[PDB]
Amino acid sequence: ETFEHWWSQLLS
Amino acid sequence: TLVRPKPLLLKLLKSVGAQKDTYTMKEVLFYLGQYIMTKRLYDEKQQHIVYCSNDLLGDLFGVPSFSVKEHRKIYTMIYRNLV
Repeated sequence: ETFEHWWSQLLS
Repeated sequence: TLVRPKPLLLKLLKSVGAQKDTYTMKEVLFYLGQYIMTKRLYDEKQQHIVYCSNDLLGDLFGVPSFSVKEHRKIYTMIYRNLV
């Protein structure tokens, strides 16, 4: 997965 | 849960367009992600790996790299960098 994909999880 | 970043973390957030001194944790995470992404600090192959050794981020985390998957570690960094 992309950086944005992993990071977006922290905003979930 | 409102937070107040210490000078170094605040410098990082402001560097990506944040214009405030008081943040919710989500805002802090949003702007930290923007900073990592814009400075391309993540590994291109395993994009959850973030290299921060020669960057202001390295001084904040006090580590050379970390994984985006380590949520607790990331939260702990923000918390220690709050006033």
